[PDB]
Amino acid sequence: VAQVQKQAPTFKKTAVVDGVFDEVSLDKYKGKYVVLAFIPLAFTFVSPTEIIAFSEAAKKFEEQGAQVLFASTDSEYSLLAWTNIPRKEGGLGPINIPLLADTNHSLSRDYGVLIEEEGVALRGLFIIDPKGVIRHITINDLPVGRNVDEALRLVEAFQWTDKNGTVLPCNWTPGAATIKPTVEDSKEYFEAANK
Amino acid sequence: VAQVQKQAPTFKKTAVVDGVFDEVSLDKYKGKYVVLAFIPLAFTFVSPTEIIAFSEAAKKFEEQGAQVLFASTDSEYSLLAWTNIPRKEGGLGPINIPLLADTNHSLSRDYGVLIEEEGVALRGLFIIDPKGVIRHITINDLPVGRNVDEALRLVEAFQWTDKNGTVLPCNWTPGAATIKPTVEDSKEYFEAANK
Amino acid sequence: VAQVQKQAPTFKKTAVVDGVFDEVSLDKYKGKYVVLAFIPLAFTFVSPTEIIAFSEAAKKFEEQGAQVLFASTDSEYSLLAWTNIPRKEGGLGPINIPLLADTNHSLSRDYGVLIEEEGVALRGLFIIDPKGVIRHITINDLPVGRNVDEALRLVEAFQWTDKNGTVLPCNWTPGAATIKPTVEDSKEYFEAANK
Amino acid sequence: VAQVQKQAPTFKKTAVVDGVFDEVSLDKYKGKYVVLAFIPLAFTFVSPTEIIAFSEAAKKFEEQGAQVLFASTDSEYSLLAWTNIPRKEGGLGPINIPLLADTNHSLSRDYGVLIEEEGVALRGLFIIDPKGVIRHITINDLPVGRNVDEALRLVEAFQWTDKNGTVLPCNWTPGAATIKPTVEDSKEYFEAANK
Amino acid sequence: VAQVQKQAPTFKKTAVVDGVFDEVSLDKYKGKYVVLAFIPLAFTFVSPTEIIAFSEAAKKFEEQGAQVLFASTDSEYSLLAWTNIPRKEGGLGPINIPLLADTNHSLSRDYGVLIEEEGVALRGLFIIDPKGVIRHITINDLPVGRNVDEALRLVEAFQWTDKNGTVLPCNWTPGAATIKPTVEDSKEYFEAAN
Amino acid sequence: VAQVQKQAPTFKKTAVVDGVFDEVSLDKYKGKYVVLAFIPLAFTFVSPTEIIAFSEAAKKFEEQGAQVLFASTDSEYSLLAWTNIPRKEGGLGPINIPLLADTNHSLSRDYGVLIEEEGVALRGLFIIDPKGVIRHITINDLPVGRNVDEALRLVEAFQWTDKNGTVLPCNWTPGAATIKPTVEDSKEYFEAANK
Amino acid sequence: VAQVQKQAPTFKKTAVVDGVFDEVSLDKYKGKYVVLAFIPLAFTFVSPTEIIAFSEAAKKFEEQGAQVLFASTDSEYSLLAWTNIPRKEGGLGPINIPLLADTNHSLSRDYGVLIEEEGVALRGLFIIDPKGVIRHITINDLPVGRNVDEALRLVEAFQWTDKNGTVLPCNWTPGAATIKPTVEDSKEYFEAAN
Amino acid sequence: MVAQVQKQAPTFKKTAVVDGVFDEVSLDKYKGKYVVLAFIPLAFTFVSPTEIIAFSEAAKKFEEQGAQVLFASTDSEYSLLAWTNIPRKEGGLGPINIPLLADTNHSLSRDYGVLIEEEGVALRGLFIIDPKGVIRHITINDLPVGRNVDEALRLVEAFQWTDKNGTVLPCNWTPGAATIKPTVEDSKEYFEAANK
Amino acid sequence: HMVAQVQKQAPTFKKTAVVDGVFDEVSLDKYKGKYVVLAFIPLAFTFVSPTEIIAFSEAAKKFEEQGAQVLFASTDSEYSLLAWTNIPRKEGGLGPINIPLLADTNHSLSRDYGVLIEEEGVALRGLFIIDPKGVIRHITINDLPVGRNVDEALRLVEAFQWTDKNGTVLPCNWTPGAATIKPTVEDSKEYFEAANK
Amino acid sequence: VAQVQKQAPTFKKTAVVDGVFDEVSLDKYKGKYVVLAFIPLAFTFVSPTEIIAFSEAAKKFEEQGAQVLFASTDSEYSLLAWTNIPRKEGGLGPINIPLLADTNHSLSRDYGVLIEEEGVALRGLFIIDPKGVIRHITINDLPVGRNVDEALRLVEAFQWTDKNGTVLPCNWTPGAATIKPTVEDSKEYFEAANK
Repeated sequence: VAQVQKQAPTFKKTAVVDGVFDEVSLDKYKGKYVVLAFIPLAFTFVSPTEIIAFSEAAKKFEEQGAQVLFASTDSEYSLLAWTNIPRKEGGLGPINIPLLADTNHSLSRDYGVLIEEEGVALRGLFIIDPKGVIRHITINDLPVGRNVDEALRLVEAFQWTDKNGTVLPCNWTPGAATIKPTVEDSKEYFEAANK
Repeated sequence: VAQVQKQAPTFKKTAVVDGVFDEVSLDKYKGKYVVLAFIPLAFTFVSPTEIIAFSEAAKKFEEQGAQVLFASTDSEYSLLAWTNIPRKEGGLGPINIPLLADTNHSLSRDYGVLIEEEGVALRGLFIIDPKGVIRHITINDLPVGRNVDEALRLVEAFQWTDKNGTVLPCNWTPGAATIKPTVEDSKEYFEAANK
Repeated sequence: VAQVQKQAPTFKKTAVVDGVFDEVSLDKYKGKYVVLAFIPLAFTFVSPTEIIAFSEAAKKFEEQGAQVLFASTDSEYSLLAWTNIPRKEGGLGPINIPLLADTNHSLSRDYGVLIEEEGVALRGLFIIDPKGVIRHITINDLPVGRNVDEALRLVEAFQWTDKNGTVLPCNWTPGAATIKPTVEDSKEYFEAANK
Repeated sequence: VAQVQKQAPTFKKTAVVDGVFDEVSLDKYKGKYVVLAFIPLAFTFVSPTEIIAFSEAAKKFEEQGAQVLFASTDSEYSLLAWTNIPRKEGGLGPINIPLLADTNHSLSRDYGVLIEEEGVALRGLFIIDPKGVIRHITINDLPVGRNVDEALRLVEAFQWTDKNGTVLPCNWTPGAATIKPTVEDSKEYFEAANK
Repeated sequence: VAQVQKQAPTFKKTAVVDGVFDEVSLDKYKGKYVVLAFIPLAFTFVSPTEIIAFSEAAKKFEEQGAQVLFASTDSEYSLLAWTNIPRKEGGLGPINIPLLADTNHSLSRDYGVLIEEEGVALRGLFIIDPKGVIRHITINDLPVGRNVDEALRLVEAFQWTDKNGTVLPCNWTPGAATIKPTVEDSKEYFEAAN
Repeated sequence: VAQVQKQAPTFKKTAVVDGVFDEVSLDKYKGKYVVLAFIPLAFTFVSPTEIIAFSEAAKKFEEQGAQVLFASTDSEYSLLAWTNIPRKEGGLGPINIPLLADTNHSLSRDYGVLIEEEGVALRGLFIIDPKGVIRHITINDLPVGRNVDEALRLVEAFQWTDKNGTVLPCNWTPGAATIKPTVEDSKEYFEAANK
Repeated sequence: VAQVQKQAPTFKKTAVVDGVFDEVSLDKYKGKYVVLAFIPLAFTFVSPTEIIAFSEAAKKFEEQGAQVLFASTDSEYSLLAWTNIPRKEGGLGPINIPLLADTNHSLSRDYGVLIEEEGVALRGLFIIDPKGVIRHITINDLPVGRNVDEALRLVEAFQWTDKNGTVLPCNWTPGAATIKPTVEDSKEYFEAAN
Repeated sequence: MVAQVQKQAPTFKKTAVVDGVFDEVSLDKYKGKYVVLAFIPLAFTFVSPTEIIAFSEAAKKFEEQGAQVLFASTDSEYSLLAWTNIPRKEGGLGPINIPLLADTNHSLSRDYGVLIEEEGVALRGLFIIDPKGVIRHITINDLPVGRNVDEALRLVEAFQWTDKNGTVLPCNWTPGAATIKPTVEDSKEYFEAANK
Repeated sequence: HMVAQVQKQAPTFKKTAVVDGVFDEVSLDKYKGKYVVLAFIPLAFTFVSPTEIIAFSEAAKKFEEQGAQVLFASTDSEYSLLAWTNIPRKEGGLGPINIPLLADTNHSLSRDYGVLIEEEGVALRGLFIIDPKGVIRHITINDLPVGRNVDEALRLVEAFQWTDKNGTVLPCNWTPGAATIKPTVEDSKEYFEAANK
Repeated sequence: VAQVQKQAPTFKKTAVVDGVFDEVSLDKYKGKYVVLAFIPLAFTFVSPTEIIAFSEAAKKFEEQGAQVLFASTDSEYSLLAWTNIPRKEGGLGPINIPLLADTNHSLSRDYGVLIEEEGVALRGLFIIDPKGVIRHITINDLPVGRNVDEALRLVEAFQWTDKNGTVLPCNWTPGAATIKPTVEDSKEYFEAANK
């Protein structure tokens, strides 16, 4: 499966990019950070809200050197169709993020988010670094959408730790106190953090 | 093998509770959500902040029907000793959440967060409901603290969905619009939200 | 796998039936012939032309003790969506036949029509008798549609055969000749057919 | 283990080609679509209507660059013997199409049409293209014969789609409306087909 | 598979009996020795001569309490069809002995005579006793037909030793010298034969 | 084991060959037909008669190009000392046939005539052509002896076919009607054979 | 296979006993020591001497409560035959010890004396308890007969052992000094033997 | 598996007491000689002393027949040595003329097939092994009965004869007694001569 | 398969032993209610082993007083052991001895206690302290050329006796009368505040 | 595992060496005898007393050419933290011996002193020679500390036998008598040791 600290399972999927079919793979986005977010089913409820909120935030992630991909078990024909139904009617409308079509279930299987019985993916989201390792997993059960901002926090967070060697405290958003993870230089932080 | 919508690997761990040793285990919190967050290692850096920020926020979880257990591969003795070290010097000082000693690693193993070669757990956090099913999994690679508000949010979220049978869109917080997951009742939300 | 002369893999699948979801299964059509027809993809090209044709034909299968089921690897949400598109735009309109979501592949797999690497069923068509026995299989490669009248013809051929224990020459259509299948009795037919 | 989209099983069988024995293999009809049609038994009842029917249509099939091959698990001599009986009395008389002796059941086994229990092949028909890919399988249970016209229709179909790259709607015969298999271009078909 | 002194593989087989499909087992001829004879295939060359020969001798085998049975892997239709062609034409004409269709090859396999790759039996003849036990086996390659008389001899030979409990010299025929199979009594035979 | 049209199992066996011991193998007669004949036991009853019969017949076999060989599980010494015993007393007297000691049971076992529970070979007789190929098997249960004539027939029988590529009818002796194994030329036989 | 201190592999083997056939079996001599002795071949050279030497001593074993059996992969027939040949020739003429026909090789196999490749029995000999327990094994390569006297000695030794529960020194024979097998009692022996 | 006649005797390298001194012993220490390898159950017991002492008395006689007697038990070299250091009057061995092979780790005994596993001692197994390293004779006596020096001797001389002369020994053959020309024809020379 | 391990039941045996100049069967059972100090030596008739056996035999009364039985075991037969016994110490003999000698002729003791050099068929200098519940509380394994320590074995017996009885926990180097620790975080501090000025 | 007179399982483990972390391995002390002593837990009771004891003895272990290494299953951070706690308060204070962190349990597992169920090591201590061979193992159950003077006793002892090929009686200390391990020479010792 996909595991934090391990290489992200490799894939080439047909995807709806800018309203046309184009193959996508981690390579397509060297060496951006990749946010691969699975939804269970096109034409449903929680899912569109997520696709939308990430799409609306597509640029915020580009700013962070991140490319967010959405993955579904539906076909590209189904994903596409969904972008052709406007958002007022639960459609996705126009979308700035790729909808990857995981019709053969390999993505959802490899990413350990396939509910075999149902043949759909859990609300798994995966943050993958330019070295293609998985730095974060979020998996949600079906009824509750993930957090666009958390997703972003984490892209930012991991990008920081990658650039600075510094380690990031719980809730750190960029600008908050970061730690130096030696026993010595980490006093800087704890001394400063606790009045 | 701790996986969303399966039953949380069950357990019984010696833990540090209000400063003394105590057996902890899912059913010790019969009826409540539990937020089980592993941290790599006591006496480190991100981990204190996690424990603290979650300890400081204990009441808030407790107000949402959630109990929060933290966990490491350290013995309860190490953990207890960390508790006896002031936060100004990277200890935890007094805290309000149980610190489970996963000294034999079952807990980390069973939760799929154990870094075998390191013998510590990734920053895994699992929101386990009353019927004991895992409902959310966050796994952050080592260098990035997780985020208390999101753990809380998710708790509230699953609590909402468990209760109202309604589903909760991306970025939901109390009072944000919810959706009735049926083709014809969900239209309410979509018209209303225009997305 | 699904096999002629052998019992048809039973299923219980969720289906768009008359614009709402419904579980269909073989036994739901007690005493009826079911013709089960798989399709590669919703929102594509020959598939709808097949669904439409068979849907339009339904009554002619009704009069023949048969019930048509289409199935595909698509979710019932897609299928349903599909249904809500005008045929002019590649949709199926309203539709007189159930569409089985086989969103976990079980049905395509069990019927031996699943294309592993793709996740879609070949154009498989199974005529299953009221005894649950697969009396005929048709499988087309993807780019070529099936033949309503021949599905129909075959059902008739089997209804006829089951009821009369005569055997049906190449190309029989109701009212065409017929061979009582014994060395002594077939002469009857072979002598009328030649000279 | 003969599946649509895969390499029809190779074989080399003694056959009756024009009153004499002769090896035949897929390969003897390089370039031709082959339609390999199994019957259960020589000397029976619907079996000889299928051979006879296809034998009249040989010229028609030849004209579509198809070679028609019939197979059963009778010995070459039994098939030849069958050829030497006038059709008036259950016979085949002279025929135009080869009759493959599958005396050892390797063909019938290999094509998934052999009733192990009975040593006779089901009424399987395989349309194999010049690439040796199986394009369509018809399997009929014993008591109903196939349709010569549909073997033609589908030869003509797969030939068409190979040459033209347009996919073929349900019931398509040559001259019928085709579809250009892309989202944007299939609208051509859908607008015209739904006046 | 079938070995001498072991139980004969039992079977139920559609067969052409009296020109009409009958179901045929060893049971069918309880108490009868049976001569089960496998031929490669219908509409060929040695084979008709064999079944014809046997058909001809049927009553001679009946007289020795033996049922003759033929089997090939050809279907019953094919076998029946074979009976419909005159013998001058390589057909069988009427025959007095049943024709087991081993279309699924079980018989031929079970009996150790199936050429797996050809789907056809070697020329295997088997003499099976009432108790069910294979007592003789002949397997002829395809190119050479068997020996009716020889099968008769053997049926007669065991039909004897079954009842007279004595023992049949090489080339024995009804009325030739037998051997009392003990060290004491055999000396009779050996002395008289030399 | 050993089977008709499979190679004969090779061997070197010590044997009595005109009184002295001799190492005897299949290739000791390269180009000749071999008639391996298995008797149960030395100093028994049927078994000497067979040997004695085949001994006087050795002349005939040499003529039709055959080496006749006899074998038992009995030792070189038991066999040798069986031939020191005059035929008047259950012995063999001097003989022309090699007597093959299969003390270790490998001949009998390899030839499928070893009755394991008893350590004795059944009345097995294999005819092997010069290409090392079992042409004929006769296996006789113990109480009845074989047929020197029939052994001879079957040698003359196979020598012919080997030589003339014609196939011998039931009961064929030399200069009896023979057969051209073709659907055409075989008719010259069936005509001459029936009226 | 067979091992000292372990139960003797049992058997039912047809034998030549007083010139006729009988079944022989360890418990047929219940209460007797059984010296079972294997010889590679009938109509060879060392085997008869061993058989004769042992037959001639049959009486001597009888007196020590031991039954002597011989065996071989030859049939009861080859044996019987070998029995009908003057020793002059030889042997074995008439003998007083059963000859066991290990025609199927089971005995030899079980007793570990069977030369698989030959397959005859090595000159194994086994002295067996009235309790069915192997107490002695000698095995000789094919070219050297055994030693009847030694066999007798051994039978007597273990008859004594069993009876008395003292232990027998090297070369012991009936009458020879014996050992009491405890640290303290054995002194009297060693002291006396030097 | 184990030692069998006609089959090559399992090699061994074992520390042993030779002339009251530790030395390594192996079959090919006596390259050329027949080796008579004899197992005993236990140092300091009752039958064993005798057997060892016996073969040790007659060690020269075995040397004289191209043979080196070996004794082996599962005792250590120190037990065996210590045994040679208790006078025979008291239940001891030594001094002795034969080597005593310490099978401390049981490999010799289990290889020769004579180890009572539950007991960790060897059965009175004695092996006759030719200069080609082949087992020619096996004797296994249960514990309570000692073996026969003379029989061991006899059998050694028997196999020296046939190794050399190609003839075969009858039952009871002692050097000087009648051999047999091992052939159906030259055989009868012996059978006739042996009989009335 | 699985050897003796501290905090597991010492593998049971029943072994012929030399007990007071005569042969006797010995098991853990024979010592119901006693700590057993089971100690293996490689070989009767050697150099370090007798020193250890004599050392421990001299000390048996001191072990008996601590509620311990000492056993020795080797891979030698009971006949060599007894025979070793019957030799004076003056010449590397064991002399009369107060602790049983266990004959592990068939090696199961050695095997089960995982102290058996298989290539060699002798046991290592393994000493096992077994409590009355039958639990191995201590293992010492010395390589062959160094002998062990009666005092230590005795000390350890006393340590475990102490522990079982008192529920306190024993510092490095503790002998009866030395400071103990009560094994709780708050109560341990008693011991730590005292042992450090 | 790790057995006497076999090679000590090798390791590379992080260790607290004088306040800072360091990689420790056997071959870091090429030449020295290694006393590798496992403890069960940092922050407990017997364990410090042993480390503290061996720490004070450090120099006399080096004087005998040995290096003492302590190891537990705690992290480098626990160990060090313990080093920061004054000995008065249950801590370890400044120390002279390395503290190996066996967080992945491999060392413990390898030396066979890991109580799996607990994830802590028994008080195993190993004396490993400059050749890497374990010469002595002591394993104490948890409730009872080890003897520092005995550890030294035994470095010395082997340091002695290694150097001198003499052999050391029970309770040997430096300067006590020594046995020459040969039947003849040992007589000296025994003669000198008994009346």
